[PDB]
Amino acid sequence: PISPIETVPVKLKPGMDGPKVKQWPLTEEKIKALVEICTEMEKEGKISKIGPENPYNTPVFAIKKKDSTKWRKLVDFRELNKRTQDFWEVQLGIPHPAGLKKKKSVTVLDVGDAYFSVPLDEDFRKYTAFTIPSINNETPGIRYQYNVLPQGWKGSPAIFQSSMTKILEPFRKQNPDIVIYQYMDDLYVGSDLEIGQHRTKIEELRQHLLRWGLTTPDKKHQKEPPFLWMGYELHPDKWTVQPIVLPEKDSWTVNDICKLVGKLNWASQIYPGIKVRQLSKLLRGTKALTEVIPLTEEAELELAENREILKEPVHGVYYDPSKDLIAEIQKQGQGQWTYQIYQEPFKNLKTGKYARMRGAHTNDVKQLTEAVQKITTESIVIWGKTPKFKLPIQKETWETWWTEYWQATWIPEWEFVNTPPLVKLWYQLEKEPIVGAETFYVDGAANRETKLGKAGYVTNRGRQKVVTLTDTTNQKTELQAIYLALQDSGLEVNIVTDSQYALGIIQAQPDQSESELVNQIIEQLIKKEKVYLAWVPAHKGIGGNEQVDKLVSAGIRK
Amino acid sequence: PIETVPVKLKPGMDGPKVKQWPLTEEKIKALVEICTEMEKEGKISKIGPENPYNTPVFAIKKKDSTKWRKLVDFRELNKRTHPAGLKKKKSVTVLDVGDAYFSVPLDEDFRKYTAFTIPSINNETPGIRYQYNVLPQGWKGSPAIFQSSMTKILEPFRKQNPDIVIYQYMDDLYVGSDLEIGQHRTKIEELRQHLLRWGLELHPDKWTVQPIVLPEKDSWTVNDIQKLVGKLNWASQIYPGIKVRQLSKLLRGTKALTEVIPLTEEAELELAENREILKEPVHGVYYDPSKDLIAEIQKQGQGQWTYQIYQEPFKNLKTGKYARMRGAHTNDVKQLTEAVQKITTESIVIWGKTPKFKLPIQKETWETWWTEYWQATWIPEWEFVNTPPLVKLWYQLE
DNA sequence: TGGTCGGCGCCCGAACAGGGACTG
DNA sequence: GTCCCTGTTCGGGCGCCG
Ligand SMILES: C#C[C@]1(COP(=O)(O)OP(=O)(O)OP(=O)(O)O)O[C@@H](n2cnc3c(N)nc(F)nc32)C[C@@H]1O
Ligand SMILES: [Mg+2]
Ligand SMILES: [Mg+2]
Ligand SMILES: [Mg+2]
Repeated sequence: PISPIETVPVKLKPGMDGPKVKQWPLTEEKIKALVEICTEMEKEGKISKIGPENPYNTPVFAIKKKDSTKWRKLVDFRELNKRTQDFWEVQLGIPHPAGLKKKKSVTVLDVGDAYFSVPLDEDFRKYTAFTIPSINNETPGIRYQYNVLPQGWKGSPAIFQSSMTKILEPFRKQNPDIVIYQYMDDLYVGSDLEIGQHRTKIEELRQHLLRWGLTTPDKKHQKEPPFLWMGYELHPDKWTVQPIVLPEKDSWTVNDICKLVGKLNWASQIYPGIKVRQLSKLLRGTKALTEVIPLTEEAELELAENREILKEPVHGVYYDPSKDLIAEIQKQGQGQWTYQIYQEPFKNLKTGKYARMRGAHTNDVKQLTEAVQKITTESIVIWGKTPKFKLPIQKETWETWWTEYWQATWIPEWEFVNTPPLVKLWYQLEKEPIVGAETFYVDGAANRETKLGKAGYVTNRGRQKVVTLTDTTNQKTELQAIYLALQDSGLEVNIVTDSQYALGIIQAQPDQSESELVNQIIEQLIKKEKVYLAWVPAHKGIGGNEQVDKLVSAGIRK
Repeated sequence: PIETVPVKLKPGMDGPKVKQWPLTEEKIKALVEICTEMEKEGKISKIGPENPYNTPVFAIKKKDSTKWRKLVDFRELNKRTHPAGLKKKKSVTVLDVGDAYFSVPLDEDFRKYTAFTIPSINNETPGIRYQYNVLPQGWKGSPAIFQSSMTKILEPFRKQNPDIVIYQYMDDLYVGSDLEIGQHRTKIEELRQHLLRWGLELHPDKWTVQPIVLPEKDSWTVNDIQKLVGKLNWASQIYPGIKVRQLSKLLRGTKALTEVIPLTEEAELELAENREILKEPVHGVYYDPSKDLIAEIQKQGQGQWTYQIYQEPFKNLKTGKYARMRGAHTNDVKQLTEAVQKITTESIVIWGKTPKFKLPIQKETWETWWTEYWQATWIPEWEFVNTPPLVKLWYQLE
């Protein structure tokens, strides 16, 4: 039937008119499916025949459903969607099985022809006009308009989701202790009742939905575990993801890598140790999806170990609010991290990974802090609270970092776990000048027009050196000067620079960088035993900054 | 019953479309309980997705009370929509009079801009949206529309107490007096009883400024002088009287950083004269109400936080510091949130306007935990900056 | 054979904004 | 002012769900 719920008023954008796009040719098989669907929908009032008074039209087509026996009538409303008013989407995320609490009885069911049971605003119906061809000159094409929500329209998802919430509201108020996970028309229903009293409440819910014009066919009424729900399999005390099949080509394209990484990210929710850094790097600079791409040694090796992880059996458990939430983080290389969220040891609620690269220069302590923040926000969504953390970093290492770091950084309740590789700072800058260390006054300078530059130093012990550079910038020359002082100095060195740019980068103690020059500097800093970096204002006659400035400016400035 | 006042937006500006951020279970349960009672009393009404606007919402629980306070982040809508003696009172109490706005209806054509969404745990349910039917708490237009009704309520209390200044900002009522502690609290309770007939702790005297200070040493190294010269060179942008000529010539040559340098007579007096210039007030700094107040904060470590309030570069209206516990369980984010609330409160008392903060913190770090320590009814605007360790050094202390 | 819609996730590049250094 | 460098945001493709 059609729901007696009130329609949602919808307008077009100002100064806009309905679409006028002609139907494209369709397969005879699809035409036979469309006429069978539309003759039935017209009898039920879900669509209405229109005449020449309706000047609009929009192409339609059909695809197979998940059942593969039935067809889904779709409309290419791309033109009408551009001209329809904006909506605020009420769907804020996707429910996860790890957030489900243990229930005594469980039911999963689905609404039959869900969109086609919610009425559409009467003033908007004319814009949904469409035409269906048939046998030529034996019966011409029939034109219809929608009286219900069409599949393909921009406003249909949010209107159905809001309407479904209003429909369930009286039942939820009457039964506050029966959890109904509502994703589109798909309902997960759980109770703490015996199976007999539970099924009677399910019939109350089915009668309630029927009163609001929503059928629940027994074909999609799951009554026994495992329950197929949202791409998972729900067992009484565990859950698993439906089988994931990775593509197995010998010649990968951009589109092939996209679907490969996409399924890997989807698998990482329960499969631990998934890495996609080397596979995602192959997508840089690409243009079209048809671009065939050769796999590198690291990318070929990354896919191999991912395939071995997927062969092992894995599952998750359900959430118990009487226990604590624990998130343990493991480090992989190249800015990659994986984590396992659990309440009891070796009983994962879910897993995940974090590999986002923030900033041109960073270290393992920053990335760990960023992963903690991502898991914290994710945990608040799924469970409504913050987990306790198990991090592979010493308490002393963290104390050193946030003591000297100029930004405010904080990690919630956590403890140390000895699971290598451990997160540590690879070098520390001195707070005071080093007695008995040679003092380097470094400076760089570059010409904006010719792109020529010079970098060099002068030392209190009489040494000086200038290095010429090509196709450089003023910032690169200042970094080149610091790099030069690190190369020609001993294990302990004092460096004075006038560049706060280079000072701020080095003071953050990065261990990785997009700049190869910065990486070369990092490798030098790690090998040193003591480094003191100080800053002086440029062009103020301060020695020996004045001496080195006069050295590197000659021939590129003034 | 009561006649409504038409309210509109600024020309060429649409309503707010800000997404709702994740909320903990206790906040969601508090918001659901609050919204049901607000809906039962006609203060809010359910809306659908055809309303394209949205404003984030959350809740705060004050220290020792099971009461929750609904907070709507209306600062995006506010952008699109002074008693000088207040900072001279011994005690100033802040009263939350936000509930008084629920007695005045809101313009019907403006209600669609107050839309907000209550999320659900683990996305069990789509977001459930509401809009306001009365004057919402935390909205710019609420104190302005209620201004005429607020003066009628406070008229007898203000006449009976002329030496008590009552200033209103957002949902807050600032009441300052020179009375003794005890007599002040008794007078505040009289005001609360005065507000109940209709229905339905600060010390600005102790607020101080943190001036720029120079180190005092008996032995100076090349490194000490270089750090001092750089600090004075930056300070000359604020105090043009600062000179560094005699201190710079001590650094002639290419010397080691740990070499001890004796201060000459001229350089010794130049340092002493610079200390006196830093004590003088900043010249030519006039408050501009048409411009925004800018507040920069620097983390100094050991629970120390310095801040400056200005509208133009190097034109500081106030420079202060904020010290807290120096233990091992220090929460940098919690301290930073307490700092911005105190700085905003001082800006409201002194100028009657909230400043725009440059916060030294990652965007993700702040948005994750800042609502867990918020206690005010207003929310200032802020941006996130990668602060250079230079300005941090200039406001350091020994 | 495709070819529709919304949500969330991922990673990528384009197009910003903000601040320091520079020319004469 | 320009040039450089670094930051965030938006939209594009794919994945997953209905
Ligand atoms: C609400 C809702 C539903 C439910 O999806 P279903 O798979 O359940 O198809 P039904 O319309 O409900 O018909 P049924 O086979 O169940 O009797 O999500 C929407 N939906 C599902 N799949 C698509 C799709 N590929 N495209 C669009 F635009 N909408 C879809 C529309 C549909 O009505
Ligand atoms: Mg269905
Ligand atoms: Mg479904
Ligand atoms: Mg220089």
